[PDB]
This record gives sequence, structure tokens and C-alpha cells, in this order.
Amino acid sequence: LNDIDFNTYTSLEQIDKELLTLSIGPRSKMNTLLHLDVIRKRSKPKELPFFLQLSGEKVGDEASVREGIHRRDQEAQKKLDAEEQMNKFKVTGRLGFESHFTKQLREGSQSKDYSSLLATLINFSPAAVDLEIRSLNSFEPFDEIVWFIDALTQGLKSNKNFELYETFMSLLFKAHGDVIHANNKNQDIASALQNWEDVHKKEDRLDDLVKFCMGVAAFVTTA
Amino acid sequence: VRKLKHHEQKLLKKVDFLHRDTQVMRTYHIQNREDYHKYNRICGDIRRLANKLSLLPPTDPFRRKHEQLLLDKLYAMGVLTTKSKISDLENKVTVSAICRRRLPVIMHRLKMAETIQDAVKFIEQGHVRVGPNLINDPAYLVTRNMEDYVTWVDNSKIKKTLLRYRNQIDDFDFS
Amino acid sequence: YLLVTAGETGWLKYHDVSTGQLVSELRTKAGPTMAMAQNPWNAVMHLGHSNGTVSLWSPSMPEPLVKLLSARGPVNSIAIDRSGYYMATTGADRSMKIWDI
Amino acid sequence: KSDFKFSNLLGTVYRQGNITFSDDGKQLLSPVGNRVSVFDLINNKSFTFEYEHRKNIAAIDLNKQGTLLISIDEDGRAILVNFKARNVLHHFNFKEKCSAVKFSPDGRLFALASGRFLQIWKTPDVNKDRQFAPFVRHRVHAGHFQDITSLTWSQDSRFILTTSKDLSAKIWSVDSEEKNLAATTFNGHRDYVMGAFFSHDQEKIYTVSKDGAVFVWEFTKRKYSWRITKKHFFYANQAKVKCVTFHPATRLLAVGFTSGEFRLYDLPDFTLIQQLSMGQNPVNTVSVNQTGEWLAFGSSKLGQLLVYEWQSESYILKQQGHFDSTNSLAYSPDGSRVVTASEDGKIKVWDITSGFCLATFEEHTSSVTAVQFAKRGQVMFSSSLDGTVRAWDLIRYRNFRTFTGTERIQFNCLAVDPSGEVVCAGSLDNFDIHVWSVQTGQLLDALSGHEGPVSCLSFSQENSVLASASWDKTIRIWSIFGRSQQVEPIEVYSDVLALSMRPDGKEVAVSTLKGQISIFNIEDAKQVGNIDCRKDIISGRFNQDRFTAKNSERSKFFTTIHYSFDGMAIVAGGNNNSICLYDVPNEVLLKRFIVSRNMALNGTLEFLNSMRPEVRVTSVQFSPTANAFAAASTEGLLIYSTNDTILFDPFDLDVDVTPHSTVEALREKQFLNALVMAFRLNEEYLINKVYEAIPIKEIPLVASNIPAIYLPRILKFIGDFAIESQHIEFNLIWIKALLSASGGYINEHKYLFSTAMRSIQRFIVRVAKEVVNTTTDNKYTYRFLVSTDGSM
Amino acid sequence: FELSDVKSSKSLAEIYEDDYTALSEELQKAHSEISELYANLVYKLDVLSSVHFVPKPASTETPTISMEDAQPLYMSNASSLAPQEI
Repeated sequence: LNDIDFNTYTSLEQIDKELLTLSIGPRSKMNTLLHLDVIRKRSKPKELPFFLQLSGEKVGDEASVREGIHRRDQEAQKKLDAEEQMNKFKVTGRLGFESHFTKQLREGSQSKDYSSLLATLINFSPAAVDLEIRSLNSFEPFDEIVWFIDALTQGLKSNKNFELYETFMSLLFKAHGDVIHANNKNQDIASALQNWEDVHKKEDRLDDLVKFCMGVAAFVTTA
Repeated sequence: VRKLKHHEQKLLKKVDFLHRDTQVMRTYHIQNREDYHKYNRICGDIRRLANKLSLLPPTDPFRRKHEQLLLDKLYAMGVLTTKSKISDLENKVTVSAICRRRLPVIMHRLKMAETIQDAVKFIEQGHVRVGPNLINDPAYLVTRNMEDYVTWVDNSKIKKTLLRYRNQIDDFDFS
Repeated sequence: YLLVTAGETGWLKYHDVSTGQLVSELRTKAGPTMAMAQNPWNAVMHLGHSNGTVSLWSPSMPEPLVKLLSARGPVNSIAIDRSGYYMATTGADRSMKIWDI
Repeated sequence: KSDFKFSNLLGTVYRQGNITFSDDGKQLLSPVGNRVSVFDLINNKSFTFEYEHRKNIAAIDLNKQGTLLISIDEDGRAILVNFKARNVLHHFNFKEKCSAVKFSPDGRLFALASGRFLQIWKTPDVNKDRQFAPFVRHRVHAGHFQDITSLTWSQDSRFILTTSKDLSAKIWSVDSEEKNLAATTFNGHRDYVMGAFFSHDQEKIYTVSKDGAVFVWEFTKRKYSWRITKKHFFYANQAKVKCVTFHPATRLLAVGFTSGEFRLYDLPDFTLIQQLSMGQNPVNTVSVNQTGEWLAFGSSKLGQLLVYEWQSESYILKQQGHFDSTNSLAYSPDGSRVVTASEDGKIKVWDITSGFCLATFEEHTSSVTAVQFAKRGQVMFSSSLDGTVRAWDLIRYRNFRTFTGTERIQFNCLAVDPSGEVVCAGSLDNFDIHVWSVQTGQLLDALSGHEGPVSCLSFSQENSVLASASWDKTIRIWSIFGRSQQVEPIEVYSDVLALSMRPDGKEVAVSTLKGQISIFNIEDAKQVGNIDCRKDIISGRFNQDRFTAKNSERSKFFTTIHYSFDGMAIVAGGNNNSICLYDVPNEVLLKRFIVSRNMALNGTLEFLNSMRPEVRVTSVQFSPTANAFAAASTEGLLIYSTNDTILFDPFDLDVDVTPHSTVEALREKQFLNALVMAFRLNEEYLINKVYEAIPIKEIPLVASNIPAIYLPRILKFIGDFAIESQHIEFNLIWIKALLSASGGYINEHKYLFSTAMRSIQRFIVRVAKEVVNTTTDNKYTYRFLVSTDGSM
Repeated sequence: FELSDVKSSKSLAEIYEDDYTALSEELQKAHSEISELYANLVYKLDVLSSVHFVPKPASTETPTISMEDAQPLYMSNASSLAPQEI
């Protein structure tokens, strides 16, 4: 009633467990996430020898013409430029081996609950999120991917931040879709994806609702 | 400085740091010397565009299109009346043509005010309008169509008296 | 009959005012000239730069006739006796000099 | 409904002066001509301060604790304002032209570089109730010889660096004892000085020149003082430093030259982190986030503002406002986008919900004269003096077509059929309405019959007719479909010059040159009624005039009219200083806003205080969400809104309807009664509370039993809440239940639920299909990645 | 075209270097110049014959940014193409 006494009321976080909710934030974050890479590609900025070696047509050697008989250089020069920035940035500050995100994921796997991982994942910045999801690992045991899949499935069970959990899943399929498809039918990943699919086939009611509302709305307003 | 005498002229024939500009000042009453210089510089700009576009290869779609653009835009401005020539552009675009396009001169030939100075006084006193909106500064070159749609502002003493003489005043319009 | 207009881009122009033609136009490699005063026994322009150097210029040739190191920092002001014999320079490092030109 | 606050300003993201970041680094404050725009970066939003100044803002600053904002215009006139409420606290008058302002990082006091004196004031408390005269001086110093060109505080709040055109940099202290400590100067330096900074430990002092020289002074020994430890140089050809900023905690020096180059250096070792060219015009202002990660750059010549993130090389925002003057306006059919056309040909597409510039279009050449949409989300047409009418998409963002006449004739006004199939354009050199087909492209014909230029056009979007109005003192209603080609001419008393049409499609409203807004019924071709406007217009005087601001008809008429979407209200604007909001059915004015108090703009003084930019409203429109309206004027795209709703506007109350009674209704579980009483009170927070209170298994019963008087208000509220609320299927269950329970009523009175259905479908289209499309994409990706055979 | 009956300023070494290394750069130079000066002219005339203030249009290496971009900055050209034309 304190909200009454101050005649101002705050929206609830989530009304109920069965109710899908969105991230409390901008609606631009979904588009920015799903289309981050192309944003980079469109936001990159715009930009002798003494002994010459000429040819039989360029100089007057039509005889050698009638009996006629640099990309690797640019590749080498590109290598060289890479060396240049590589040793131009030379900070020796002492930084931890294991990044915060991957560590937090690790003990989340240990404890079999990913609450903190989801919290920090949502708190990330979009450029970051893309960076880490791209820079996961794909070794044989597939532990990191399995753990991340479990985290996303746990979140969809949580019924919060529905949009960001789906878009994280799509980003993972974008980056490491190749490996997951390749080593498909491996039992662990199969089970993980099967849980994910179970939750998602549970959620499709939202598609139903949106289609109904749109169809009826157009019918009423134009007929 | 002193209308200096014969011998000292011969020694100093060029020491005066103190008249077509003034001739136009008197004949069509343009506002200031800087105004006249402005018109001259405009004419020179046109001339140099002609020279450089001519230097451009005459057999170029770009050059010919840009030529037609320029000439049409000048015609729309109404400095000149023809369209079929370029030597017209190099010769008859004159400070005289621009200054006769000037608004009070338009008022005079279209017969708003009997004299150029009366026209300018009326522009100051705010009695004319071009299309919807009125005009306060005489140095206002009027486009072809607009100068065709010049007339007085409403409910001005000038229009009231004109209509009174005609005995065609009509107070419903609060003329 | 000569008008001297030293300013900020670092530049000194003699403008003959009777006939009306820029007689001379000398760049100063120094910088924004801080002070300026004319030697009248001599009619040579003393500019005072930010280095702490006075420089004596004449409209004929494009190099300083002479340069003096007066003070450190910049030179606020310079004034010249009417006989063009003595000069006084004041520089923003709280310094004052009396010079035998 | 008749109250509007100035809620936003679009275009001109930066005009002149200092740019700053907020404490949290989440907000960028920019000075626009009179006011201050706040761009909230993480939540992707914008905002503009209601108060104006008298002239252009010359400097800003934000208190570090994120509470106070001082803003000074070009004559010492300073306004001190609060944020957490956005109100003006005081306004003092520092008599000389200020040059820079800074709040000491303690916040206790702020310094002020004006001319060649340094001024240091204490700063008023905010928690303190509004005092009368709270500004108090703390010190004045006059050690310089020319203008103080830049200023800096120390990290501890005890020392001030001032750089002046005397070629010098001065350390002043704030106390007398520390004056004794370091009251020191810094000489020996080339063309100008443009910044001075303490290092992190403060034993090193950097001075950045104008020629391009950096001096590292360092308190070392040859009884010893401030040697010039090192000299670094930029090397630009002729470009010169224009503005510099130094983040000490990460040792960044960002420098913006006059050629449009800007560089980032790491300072002590002095390495070039990077270098970019923003444009061919000088970079005019710089600032740095506190965490060192975001750089803000302002260039004034084009009014372009950039926020860059150098760690990751990513542009958080890169907008550039219009150059000349927003000539015309158009809203998207649902209300999300706004397209504005300059006097240059720049046609920019803005998004509203985040006040940003989604795109620009440059394919026009001369000034654009009118812009308009279809009754569809697809297309958009523009008309310019170019002699062309250009048809753009807005899903691929590209021209369909360039309609044009035959003689390259300039087009003043535009209109488009509802079916998006016929395009009509009215010139001024021909006074024939040229009519093109969309899909074919080649112009059908020239509707002729006016004499004198065709001032404006529009289409009745129900009978699908067009009214065309001309300086022939006349209106002309054409039916141009189906075998007939029939005309109907009506006469007004004087030159019509603006026109608009009832959304239902029955009436026209035409503003003439006497300043009377006549209103006609179409089918009867008769005059339903007119509204005088001559006296309720605040024109402006001209400093070059010889007469008064009353007895001149300089802008005594309205060149822009538009209806509201209930068809009950009219917004009007012209070359005058006023935007007047009338209402049709009773012929009166509801409101009058003054567009700008800025004596720089010409017609802004009513009595002068004993060629140039004038103020004028080129075109107005309502919003298809009918909670806000926009006016495109010489200073940009002003947007007034109602989204405050700080107002007790009840409806059909009775003595027993109180918020406490509503809460008691909730507790005793009559959800229908609670909702009805909530609307009867008509208060947003109570509506919100009850709405989120009632349960799902009972929503359908409520939707069944809501009274028909409250169907429209509930639909509208649901739409305007479901845009920015995160309870999707809550809103969707609600909407589905509403449509199910009452559909036939809405179909029978579609014109009454227009804006309601518009908002609902906007919610579903813009922020529901997107979630479901991503869902579908993931579902199919999973199906394919599992179903198919593996690799190898 | 026309030959050059004046002495060649660059010897064989140089002309072969040139053969070792938009139609005519001089042509684009003249094109840009005439465009700029014509913009100046139309400025002058619009100031003279308009009714409302008009500003001077503009002023007239290293990597550059593009502040205008006639796409929403997140749309791929693969998505701006239409199926008929591909």
C-alpha cells in the first residue's frame, strides 16, 4: 500500500511461472545480437626496383610473343602487417588464465545450477556476448557446449528473458553449428538437445497466440 | 588631395588611394557599391563556368547535360528569356539584366510605384507581397513565376486608396 | 608612407598606403609576434617573439636584419628611444632589459 | 488530451559547444541550439530538456554526483537545473562571455573560465530548499594576458590548470597555503596552448599545444622546479589541434584536429593507438567516459556527433543531424518511424522509440518539398524541386522509381492513393496536377482546371477522392476512378494554402490567407464551419523591420494544418512563432505553444529590447498513436507528447470510488468491478496495479463483461502498455480475450477504435512477430541439425 | 588524339616504369572543380532570390568513417537484393 500512499506503482518482474517474460530492457538488443556480425562488416572504415623485368609484348619483342613462353606477395605483406600490430601491442600486465565467464560456467557445471551464469550472461554487453559465444571450445568431450546447452535449457525453464535465451541459442547454432552437426548423434549432445527441444515444443503456444491475435485484428479492422 | 599642380602631377601621376558603379547607382538605383560588385562577380562566375565547360570536351554527355542544367536554371531565374543559345549566355548576362530583375524595378515596369525610390520606400514600409508572404528587403531578385504573382499586401492604406479612387472598395474583404 | 601589420599567423606585411600596393610580405618562422615597435632613427621594425628574441626586419629582404635574445619566455613589449639608440624590452618572466641598439 | 509537454527534439544531435558524459557513463549530454539533449546509451533512448535559453548554449557541465547541471549561454546567462526531477532551480548572470565550465570532482565548487579571468564559485546545495540567491564567489584570479582557452581540475579537488592564448599554462591552487605551494606558471611554448592535464600521480604535467606539440613537465632536479622532461610532436601537414582530452587513469590522450582527423595516443610512452578521419570539417569537441572506454566526438559544421569505443572499435552511435532546415515531415502508418526531408534533399528515416537515425537517402538533388507514406508499411514517396517524384521502399531501403513530368517541373505538393496505386503531384510552374501510376510508371495524365499554382493535395481514404486546393482562391474535389472523371469546384474567400482531410473521409479543412480555417463537407460541397485565427497568433518582430509585430501580416496565417485521429482536433502552424491547437466541432482553440524563445532567431522578440535565421514551422502532423505530435521547424523536429499523464482526469466518478475502495475490491475478488473503478478514476498507476493483479483463469469473464463505454480506453491502454512491457502473453491473452468477447462491436464502429487497433497491431507486428520469428528459426535449425546425417 | 611534338619530359626508364604501373584523372579534376564552383553559383543565386535564410552548403589520406549510410547499418546486401534480379 506504500505504492498507494505514494500514488506510484512499479511493474512486476514476472506475473507467474507459466507466463513468458522478456528481458527488462531495450527491444533493440535482440536485433543487435542477431545481426551483430554484419554490423561489424558494414562499420569497418573505408581504407621502384632498379632492375625492371618487362615482357616481350610490352617492349618490342613480338618474336618472344609469337613463341610466347603477386597475390603470394600480398599474402606475405599481410602476414607482415599482422606481425606489426602483434608486436606493437606489448602490454605485459598480469591477467588471469581463465576468463570470468568460462570460470563461472565451470563451477555452474560443478554445482549443476547455472543461475549466476545466466545472470552474468544477461548483464553482458552485446559485443561481449558474441565474443564469448564465438570463443567457446569444441574439443572431443564437448563439455563446454553441453554445459552451455544445459544453462540455456535451465533458463527457458525459468521462463524469464525468453527472447535473449532464444537468441543466445541461435547465436550458438550460428557459430558452432558446424561442430554440433558434425558430431551429431553423440549421445551427450543428443540428450542435451533433446531436453532443449522438449522445453521448446512446450513453449510454441506463443506462436499460436500471436497468429490468432494478428488474424482477428486485421479481420476486424479492415472488414 | 589638393588637385595637385602640373609638375607634381608629372612626378606623382598615380598617388590616389582615395564609374559604372555610380552610373547604375543613378540609372536603376541599386542599393550599394558592394551590391554592384556582387553583380559583377556573379557575371564573372557565369563567364568562367562557360569557359571551363567549353574546355570540357564538347562531345560529352556530362558536359552537355550540365550545360542544359545551367541554362535552364538561369532561364527560370529570369535573367534571360531565350533558351536556344550559349553565346547568349556569354554575352547578354549583364549587371543590367540582373538589376532590371531586381524587385523595385519589377514593381516599376509592372507599375506598382511610379519611381524606383518610391518602390524601395514601399518595400521598407511593408506593403508588397510575393505569393503568400511579404517582402521587406528590396535586393530581392524575383523568379519568373513569382514576379508574375507579385501584388500588394492586404488591408494596406495603399490598396485602400487605390480602390477608393476606383470607387471599387469592398469592406467585406476589409480591403 | 608605410603601414606595417604584424599579427598572429606570424607574418609581417608592408603596405604602401599612398599608392596602395602591398610592398612586402615576410613570413616569420618564429610564431605569433608578441610585441612590435619601430626604430624611427632607422625605420626598422623590431618584432618581439615568443622565444624571447627581438628581431629587426626591413621591407627589402626576407630574412631578419638581426636577432637579439632579450629574455626567456615571451617578450611582452618593446619600446625604442626617439634617437633609436636605446631600447627597453619587457618579458613575461618578470624581466626587463635596457639595450644599446 | 489537450495537454502536451515538449518531450523530444529530433535532428541536430549537436550544434555548438561542450559535449559531456554522465557520471555512470551511461548518458551523453549534448547542447543543441537552445536546449540540451540527453542520449541514454545502454537503454537506447533519448530525451530533451524542456527549458530553453535566450541564445545558443556555449558550455555545459554535469556535477559528478549526477545531480546538478549548469549550462551557460554566450552572455554569462547561466541556468542551474536538477536532473532527478528535470526542473530549473536558479538562473544567474555571469556578466562576461563564459568560455568553459567545470565542476570540481569533489562537487563542492565549480570553476569558470571567462575571458582572461578565472572565477571560482561554490555550488548550491540541492537538498536545500529553493533559496533566493544561492550563488557565492570563492575566488577570482587574473594572472593571464589573453583569453583562458581551456581548463582542468586535479583528481584531488585542490588544483586547477588553466591554458591561455598567452601561450601559457598556469597552476592555481584552491587554498592560500597551497597557493604558496604551487601558484606556478608554464611558459616556453609555440603557437597556442589547448590543454593541460595532471598525470595520475600528479608529479607530471602535460601541456598540449595548437601547433601539435606535447610537453611533459615533471617536477625534477637540475632548489629545483618543473623541467620540460620530454617533447613529443604530432605531425599533421597543416592541421592544427582543435580540442584535446586526457583520461588519466588509463593515460589516454584523444586529440581532434581541424582537418577532421582525430588521434588516440597512449601518453607517457606516447604511442599512436589509432587515427581516424570523421570528415572534411574540424573536430570540435571531445570527451571521455570515466572508465576510459567510450569517446565522444562532436563536429559542428554538419552537426555530427559520434560515440566510439576504441577498445573494441565499435560505434555506439554515429548520428548526423540535418544541415539546413527540416522542410517536411511524415509519420509511419503505425507510428514507429518518422521521415523528414531537408532543404538539401537529405531524406532521413528516424526511429521514435529510440530517437535515432535509422537511415538517410541522398538520391534527390534539390530541396525536397513534401514527403508522404501510403496506407501501408511498404512504401514512401517524396517530392522535390528537382522535378521528380521519387518512390522509395522501406524494407529494402531503395528507390522503386523516379516519376517525372516532361519539362523537369518542380513539385510543391504530393498525395498518394490509399491503394498505393496512383501518385499525384502538384507543381507551381504549371498548376496541373500530374498523375502517375505506381506499377506502370508512366504518368497517366494531367488533371487540369485550376489557374494559378496548385497549393496542396490530399486523398479521402474512404471514398478515395482527392481535394486539390490552389491560390485560385479555390478548392477542387476530383473523383478520378471509374469512367467518370468528375470535378466539383468550391470557392473560398482567399488564397487557400493548406489542406487536410478527416480520417473518416467526409470533410476537408483548408487554411486560407486571411487566417481562417474553413471546414467543408465534401459530398454536399458545402461549408460546415470556419475558425478564425488572426488574433491568437504570436508573430515575431524583425530587427531589420520599420514597423511593429502586430500590425504586419508577416505570418498572420497558417501554412500547415492537420487533423487528429478522432477527427476532433486540429494542429496548425505557419511562418509565425506559434503552434495553435484548435478543435473542429466547437470552433475554438484548446492550446497555443510557442515554438522557441531564442532572440537569435529573427521573429522571436515581440518588442525589441532597446538575411538572418527566422523561426517558422514548415510542417506539422499528429501522431497515428495520438499521444503526441511533431512540428518540423527551422530548428529541427520538435515532438510534444502526453506520455507524462501527471493529471487527474477522472470520468463519471462517484463518492464511493476511491483508490482504497479499488484495493478493497481486489481483496474481495470482484475483478470486473475493480477494473471499472480503476478506469473511472483514470489513473495510470491504479490501472496498472489492478490490471496486473487479476488472474488468468478469470481474464475471459472480465473481457466478456467490460462495458462498451470502456472498450476503447482499455484497448488503447493495453496497446500503449504492451509496447514497453515484458509480460507478453499476459498482454496477448488480454487482447485475444478482448477481441473474442467484443469483436462485432468493434467491426460496427471501426472508426471509433481506429487508434486502439492501430496500437494493438503495432505491438503485435513490431514486437511479437519478431520473437516468434526467432523462435521459428531456432526450431527449424534444431530440426535440421539433428535430423540430417552427420558429416564424413 | 594528338601527339606531342615537344621534348618528352620523362625518359625511357620513366615511361617504361609508367607502363609497368574513371577515364582521365584530369577529367575528374575538372569535373569536381566545375561542380564545386557551380554549387557556389547556385548558392549565390538562391540567397539572392529566396525568401528564407540558406546556409553556405559546405567547405571545399587516412581511414574514414561514413556518417550517412543509406541502409539501416544492420542490413546485408544479400538481404537487400530481390529474387528476380539474382
